[PDB]
Amino acid sequence: SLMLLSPAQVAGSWTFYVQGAEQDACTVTLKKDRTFSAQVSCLQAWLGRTPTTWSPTPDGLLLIGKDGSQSLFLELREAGRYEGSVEGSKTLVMQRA
Amino acid sequence: ANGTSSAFTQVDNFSHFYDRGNHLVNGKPSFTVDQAADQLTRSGASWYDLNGDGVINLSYTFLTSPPPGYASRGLGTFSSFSGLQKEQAKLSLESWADVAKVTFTEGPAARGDDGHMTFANFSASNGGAAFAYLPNSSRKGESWYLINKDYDVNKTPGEGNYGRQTLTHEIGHTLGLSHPGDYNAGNGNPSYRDAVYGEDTRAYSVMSYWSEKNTGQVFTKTGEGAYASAPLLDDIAAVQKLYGANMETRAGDTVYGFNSTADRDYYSATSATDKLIFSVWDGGGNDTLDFSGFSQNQKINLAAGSFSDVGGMTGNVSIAQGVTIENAIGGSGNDLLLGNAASNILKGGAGNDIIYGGGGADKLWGGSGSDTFVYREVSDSTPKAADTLMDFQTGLDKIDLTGITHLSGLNFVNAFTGQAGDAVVSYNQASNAGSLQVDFSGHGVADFLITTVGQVATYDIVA
Ligand SMILES: [Ca+2]
Ligand SMILES: [Ca+2]
Ligand SMILES: [Ca+2]
Ligand SMILES: [Ca+2]
Ligand SMILES: [Ca+2]
Ligand SMILES: [Ca+2]
Ligand SMILES: [Ca+2]
Ligand SMILES: [Ca+2]
Ligand SMILES: [Zn+2]
Repeated sequence: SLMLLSPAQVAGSWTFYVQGAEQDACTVTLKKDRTFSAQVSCLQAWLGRTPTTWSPTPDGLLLIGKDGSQSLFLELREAGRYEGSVEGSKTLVMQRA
Repeated sequence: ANGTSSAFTQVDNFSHFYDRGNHLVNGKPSFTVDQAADQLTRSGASWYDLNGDGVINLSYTFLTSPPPGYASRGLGTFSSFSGLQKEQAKLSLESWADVAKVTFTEGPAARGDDGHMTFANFSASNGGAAFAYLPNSSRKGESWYLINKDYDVNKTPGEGNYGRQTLTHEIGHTLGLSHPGDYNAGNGNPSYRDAVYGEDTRAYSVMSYWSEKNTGQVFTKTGEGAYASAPLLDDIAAVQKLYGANMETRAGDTVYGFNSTADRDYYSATSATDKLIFSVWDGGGNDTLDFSGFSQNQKINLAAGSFSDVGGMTGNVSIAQGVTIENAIGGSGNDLLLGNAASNILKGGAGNDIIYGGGGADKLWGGSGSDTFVYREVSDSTPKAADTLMDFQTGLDKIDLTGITHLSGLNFVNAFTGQAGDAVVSYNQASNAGSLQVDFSGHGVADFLITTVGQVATYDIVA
């Protein structure tokens, strides 16, 4: 069984970017109450809709839209790094700042 | 869907949406239920019916003190199960005993036993939140659960959460199930990308490491996801392959969902906010999936082995292989209700619903709103085994036969003329009963009959 990370353990500053476009990074704060800082608007360009909450899973992390249900999943690849697919088959990287 | 109505295509899309086998899912082989059950049992480990009575009868103890040689194992500080851990573990054990011919009775190892199980906590992990041993091991029956001051998930198990699923999962190991792939927490960085088959996710088995979202299922509601507390579709098939199906469970008339008579926390819903994730095992009787309390659009399939989108989630409810569920109740959303080969009572409720009774004589209630009753084969509703549309509202509801006619229409006549597609519409005022008879084969007599409570008109029929 995978160890599920608590919101307190995931919280902090995270950098998002798409591979092949490393120069267009977003830095966003994930708060212990599972919300984002205002900079989460930066993800709008890749995701279309902006997430409003996040939820850890044992194997990754969900960014959940404003209706409380629609989601983008990212799989935990290594400590402090999640990866998911955006814009077709592009690779979105979420790494500790 | 070629040459048919949108409403038929909606039914047909949904009935095929979760199809398994003989194709690729996420770049991996699609496994059927039976294939996944094979993979979940690939170790070949089992308990055996040592006392020869047709059943695996097992004892279990919550450890009160470290067992002899505990320090040898290097597990850190030992812990007895808390009251909450015991209660939730009893519920997890029950949900396995429900589906397969294995019994769990708390107590010490005794001469009648086919085996003995142990439950306790440890404090030092090399990566895993819990672990257990297969029933062919020397430590058969043992499962252990991690608790230290950086991991408290296992201190707070409850319905729908990961602590409770972990109990179900590790108990699954003690019964002879493996992870669906050769991976283990703490060994490298495993990924769904390297899974053996597409359906290795938490939508199909509590033994999977991988999020259901990988296969598209939405288990998130009101800002957070949930985890099945009880064995899922492939788990049920696997443990039944090992020890046999428990046909005694819920063998009378059972309601699942709202107004549940199942007496299980994971089968019970009591508000529109509930996050239901379950796979129905049922031994007999006339049974109902009651999802009336939800306002979200739902898609309900009564086919054995099939998945449903319930409560605003997708792919979160299923019926286990070998279970016949007879009735379904939609909610106030715009729903899809799909029957099976048995006589079904389908109730759409409020909203504009699409109903498919399938084989046999079904009693179909559209409810309020504009509902569509979908027909795919002539055998769906024959003169000797005919649907009754129990609340048909002419001028509002629709009867859709385009799965049969492929939009070649009907020839409405006073009396059959010997041609395929001749249709006779009648109304009997004393019974307030409409009749639609069709001669689809063209033999001069009806081979198709739908009875309606309330008049039915030619302009109520889509064909
Ligand atoms: Ca026995
Ligand atoms: Ca029953
Ligand atoms: Ca039944
Ligand atoms: Ca409805
Ligand atoms: Ca039926
Ligand atoms: Ca309705
Ligand atoms: Ca209606
Ligand atoms: Ca029917
Ligand atoms: Zn495991």
